Amino acid sequence: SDEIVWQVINQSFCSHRIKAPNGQNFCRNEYNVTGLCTRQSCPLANSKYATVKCDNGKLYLYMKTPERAHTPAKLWERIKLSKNYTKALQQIDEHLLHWSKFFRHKCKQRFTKLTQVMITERRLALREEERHYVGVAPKVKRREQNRERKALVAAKIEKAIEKELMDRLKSGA
Amino acid sequence: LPHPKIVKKHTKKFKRHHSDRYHRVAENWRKQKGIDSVVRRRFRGNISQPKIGYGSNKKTKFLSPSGHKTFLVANVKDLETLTMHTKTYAAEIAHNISAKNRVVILARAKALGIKVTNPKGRLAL
Amino acid sequence: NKLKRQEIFADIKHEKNKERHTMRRKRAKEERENPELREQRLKENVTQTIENTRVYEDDLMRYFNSNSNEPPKIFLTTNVNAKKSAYEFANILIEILPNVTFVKRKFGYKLKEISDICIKRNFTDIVIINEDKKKVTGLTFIHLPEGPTFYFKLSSFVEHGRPTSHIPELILNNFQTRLGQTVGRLFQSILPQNPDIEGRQVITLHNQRDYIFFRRHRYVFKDNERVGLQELGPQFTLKLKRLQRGIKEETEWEHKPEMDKEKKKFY
Amino acid sequence: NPAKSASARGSYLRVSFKNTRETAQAINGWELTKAQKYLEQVLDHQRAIPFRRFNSSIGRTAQGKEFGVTKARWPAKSVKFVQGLLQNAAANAEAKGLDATKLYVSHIQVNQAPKESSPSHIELVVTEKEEAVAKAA
Amino acid sequence: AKQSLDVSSDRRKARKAYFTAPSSQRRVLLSAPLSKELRAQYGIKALPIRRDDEVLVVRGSKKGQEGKISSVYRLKFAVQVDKVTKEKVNGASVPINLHPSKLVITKLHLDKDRKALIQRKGGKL
Amino acid sequence: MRLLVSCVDSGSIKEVLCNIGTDTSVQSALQPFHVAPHLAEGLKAYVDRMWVISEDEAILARNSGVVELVKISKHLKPKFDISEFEITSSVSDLFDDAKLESLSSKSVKRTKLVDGFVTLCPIKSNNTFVAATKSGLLHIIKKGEDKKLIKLASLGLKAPVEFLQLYDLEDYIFAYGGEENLIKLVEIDSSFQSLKQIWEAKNVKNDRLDMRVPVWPMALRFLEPSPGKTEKGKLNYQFAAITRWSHLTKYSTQHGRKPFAQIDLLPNREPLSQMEVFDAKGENVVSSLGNFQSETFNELNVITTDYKKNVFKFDGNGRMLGKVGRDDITGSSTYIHVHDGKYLLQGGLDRYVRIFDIKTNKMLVKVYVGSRINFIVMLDDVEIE
RNA sequence: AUAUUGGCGAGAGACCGAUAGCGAACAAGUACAGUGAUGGAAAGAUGAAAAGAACUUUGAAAAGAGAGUGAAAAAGUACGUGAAAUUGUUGAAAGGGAAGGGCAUUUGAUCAGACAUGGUGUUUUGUGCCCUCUGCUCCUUGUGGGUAGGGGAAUCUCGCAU
RNA sequence: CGUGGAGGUCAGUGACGAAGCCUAGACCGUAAGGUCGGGUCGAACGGCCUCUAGUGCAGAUCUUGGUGGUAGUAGC
Repeated sequence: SDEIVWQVINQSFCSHRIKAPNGQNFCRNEYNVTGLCTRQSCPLANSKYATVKCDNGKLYLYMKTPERAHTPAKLWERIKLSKNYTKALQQIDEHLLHWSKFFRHKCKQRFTKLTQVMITERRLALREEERHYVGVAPKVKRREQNRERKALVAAKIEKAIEKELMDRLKSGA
Repeated sequence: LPHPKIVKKHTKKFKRHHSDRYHRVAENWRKQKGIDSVVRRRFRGNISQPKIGYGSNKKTKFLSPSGHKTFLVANVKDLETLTMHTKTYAAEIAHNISAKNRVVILARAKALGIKVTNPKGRLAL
Repeated sequence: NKLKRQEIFADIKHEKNKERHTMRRKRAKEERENPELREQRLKENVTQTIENTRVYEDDLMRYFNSNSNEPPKIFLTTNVNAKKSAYEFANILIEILPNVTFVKRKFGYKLKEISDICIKRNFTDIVIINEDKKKVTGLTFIHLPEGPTFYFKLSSFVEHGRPTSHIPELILNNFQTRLGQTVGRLFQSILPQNPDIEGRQVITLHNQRDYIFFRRHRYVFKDNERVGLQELGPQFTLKLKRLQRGIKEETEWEHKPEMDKEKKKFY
Repeated sequence: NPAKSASARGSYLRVSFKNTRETAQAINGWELTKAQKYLEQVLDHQRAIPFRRFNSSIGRTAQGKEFGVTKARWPAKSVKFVQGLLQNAAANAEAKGLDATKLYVSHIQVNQAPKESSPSHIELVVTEKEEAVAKAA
Repeated sequence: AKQSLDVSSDRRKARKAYFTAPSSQRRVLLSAPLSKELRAQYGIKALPIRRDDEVLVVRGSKKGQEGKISSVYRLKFAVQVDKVTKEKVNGASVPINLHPSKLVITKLHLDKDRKALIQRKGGKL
Repeated sequence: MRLLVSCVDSGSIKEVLCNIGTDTSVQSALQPFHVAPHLAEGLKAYVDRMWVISEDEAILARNSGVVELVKISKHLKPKFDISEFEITSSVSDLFDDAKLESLSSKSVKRTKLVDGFVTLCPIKSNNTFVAATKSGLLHIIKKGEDKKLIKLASLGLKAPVEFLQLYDLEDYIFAYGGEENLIKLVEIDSSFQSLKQIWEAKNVKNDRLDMRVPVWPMALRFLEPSPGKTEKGKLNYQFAAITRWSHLTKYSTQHGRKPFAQIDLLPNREPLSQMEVFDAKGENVVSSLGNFQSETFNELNVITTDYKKNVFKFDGNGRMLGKVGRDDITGSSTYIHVHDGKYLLQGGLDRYVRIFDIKTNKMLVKVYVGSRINFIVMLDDVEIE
């Protein structure tokens, strides 16, 4: 039963539970809509669930029902949302007919967040960066410091400058 | 989000009594059990012992000055959990994460719009 | 046994050092008696320094480098959101460099757009610094008219005199290698090519193994046919990077960690 | 500036650490030739090493007026070790080609060593004095 | 997973045995694989390595170097290969120790005992 | 072996005559028998494309919009013979920078975008050659009985033109492309006075970010016609091209306009160019013009060099077979070529001429020339005693 | 069938890990002390490979200065890392028969201080998962999923690109 | 709150640097403590549910070890 599973996952070491310093428990399950391990939010403890996911740029409406609880292979019935904010929201509302207000509202919120996350193309389209984050290991740092000091010591910059000056102004102007 | 003004009720660490005077005494707080100890009797002019009074407000508890709760992140998968709580939680990269993974984590955080508490860690532009 | 090993070798070192001292004293005495033996020994013994153990046209100058036919025009700018350190370094760069007009990054003028505007504005070379922390970390020079770009890593920086109004004299050394001589020619062209003899000002770019030191001094010739010098200005190092043939196209050198493994063959 | 500086070090020397510190402080900041001459004079008791920190039960001598402290001493062994180290530093500088007349002890340090005796490590650095150069109108 | 009760899966016991193993056992320990070209010929993967054998270095800083074995240092669990030496700053040449497991045998020094061992190990000649 | 090296810094052809194992970097190794420059014209007129008509003649296409016919003679200076080069005839005024300058805007970088030759090979004995340019002007030059080069006709193409590969797997069709220019198949009339476009490529669907996939083919290599029945109207042609965005696009006119399979050779769309066809066993499986002599993509092994320093080898499925000269190449590989099906010519900004063994991926020759290398041709592989 | 802290030979630990574990991880019942019955410790680790600093030079002897191997000598046979008490040099501050701490503010020095940069609806052009015709393939069958071939924008803001 | 070890768990972290240490750095919790910023370091360790104890030091004229004032003093 869901209640037994809900109790077994609240306590008794649910696999995906993150103990944040604030005390909030964060769920890392991909199918979760809020990412938090709470009631009516964890897909495992809820026979009926709805979430929005996307492999490619297309956004899908993943939903779960008790019918496929016996068949974990094809539990979710994803449907394409025909990417467009207004019509996608209308389609989500139509699909989630008579569903809980919580599920509908949070699915719409997840879809909106994912759609606005697609703006990442803006950063990729207008980046023209000349820095490209570079990491330097401490071992490389040591070889770039002690060797530099040795080169400076062996260079004899003052002596070289004096020799060059004594040569330039000894055979011409 | 105009969150309530953060009030700490205290900004000085509750250093242990006589910690500065004696080196062997650690700064970690430890209640004085001495019956005749003046500190145990909270005499005037002595350090202030910790107590329930200094409790931080629930709404402002665990809130950084930027107004975002800190959350440790170990990889991209962990960072993905903050997709729906970007405005309330700030990603924090662990000290053991290498530069190779750190750059990838930072890129994904920027793509998702998740603020990074400690950027520029082991990474040079 | 740790104690046995420590004790046995402690006595061995003392005896070896005493024997070496006695032999050296006797050899010095014999050399004083017979100086020729010192010459014979020196002819066969060498200090084997790292330098001693090295492991082994006309259109180019006029095309990919500046010349005295026309005065160079150099464009100076800093990275986006640059801190005060970048401007402080640019203040020194403008004084050192000739005809430098500092500009502020506008956060959106692409490198291609910058090059196009410079062509419109008739700018010879573009110098852009890099700044990650609150210190200068990288220095880049590009010769805009079909010239290459040189990226330099600045590691050391610190700042006993005041430079005069006379143009410093440019001197170069240790540029035998084809890769090195290219950097030397770039430094000669970017720096002023019309020094003033009066003022006794010298600007030098010296490299020993691979790091190139930027130092400035004031020199005077003495009666002993020897010239002294005094510190004048900052002191910092540079390290070429990727030596791109174009503005940002094909890379020539691309100094990577793969190098420095041989501990020699410095470029 | 390592180019214009030379250093000499002495470690694991069976010498009185307290007297070594006093003589090092006395000879600190003095010119190489002047320091050597002062040490040589001390060898003959012409001048006395001023003792400031470790100066318990020290008599009053007229030679102390030079350094402003009446208490003074003549540590033969410590001064001998100091002058030997200075000679080693001068030889190193000569090998480096530095001008001896312009050398001065820019930094001299002494510290304890592994142990009833109290051996100490002594290290000093000799640097050529900076020379100013006139500008041009 | 082990099944015999006469074999102990103890790290301490294995470490003690390996370091205290005699020269006769160390001979079996110092075994190197044969080049696939030789494997097709003799139908054997690995054989004991001796002085007269010729081996090729496939791992380490000296990769791609091949030569005859000057000696077999059973005490140090390493072997020396001709033309693989470290030139000291004094001009002296010192062979570089190499573990047989990191070297590939290019040729084998045939003998009556070697041929008998090859035949016993299922090989062909 | 005897090789000719094109120098851009000096604008002269340098001849390399050395045996296998030569290495100028280390004195202990063998040194080249002889090396010297020939036909120096300066950086302004450096050689762009080269082709060996015969053992005693060759044709060059300099960057100054001039195509020259060069006579080759052999004479003694061990006791080896050096090569002397002389010019018999040439044709100039083959470049038009006006067409390319107008395209400077909207480009990637280097607003100059100077015109240059992209291909120089015979049309086929025939005495006819094709000289294409980045400006889209395709010129046909024929060596007549008078031994003087004459421009038979001039043809236009949609600039910019990064490459122009002809078809010769009979078992006059060529494919050309460029920045933001789809691959097009063009047929040339026998008279060579006009051309005809017959097929054009179609861009693949959008990427994950719902953004048009950039199109920038750099090289192409034709294959034999696909087997089986052919549909009416659709042509029967197969060709694989390498794009600057690291997309191993495979095309089949029999299937459709769109590529039937596109694979990312390297992540982050690393720059790539200098496509080549080779075999793991080092065989002359490529035609005279380099087209693969096969009717299947499963047997296609190619060599592509990135712009920074590396040279990559890829199979028909995009899998990487290993780098070439990873520990020796320290600069961009401007030009590569497979000679005789086993020798792999290499060169670039590193100012070094390298010969690699395809089968063993082992360097064989290393000769220092000083000037950057843009084209290498091996006249012969005969060793010298 | 029963016992077993000795002996030989084996298999294991929710055991300790160089001030712990048998007194003894190493020259441990060894040095050492006792006329003697007896008592009884301290001590592990360089580096992968000694490749253990070639050679020049100041040095009654010990240590240094150059120079050099090694990724590192910020690993020197006093060697895996180098904590507190303590001692020396330098920089800063304060001090008439000592000081330290707390509430509270001014000052030098010093640190942090976007690799933030767009959003909305309109106005052109080119594409696509968009319009149209013909198709292929998965489950089960649903308010579905995946994927090709031929045509276009003058219907086109359904998204993307300028 | 913290530590030694164990079962499970993060298809965890880590030679592109795990532990420890230093830090006139900041953040979080009233605190036990935890996180991150910078330097040395080099190869194991951690997020969380439970089990387990040779589990937390300011003293015991405490034990083992190291270092000072007295003091360059008495003294030889």
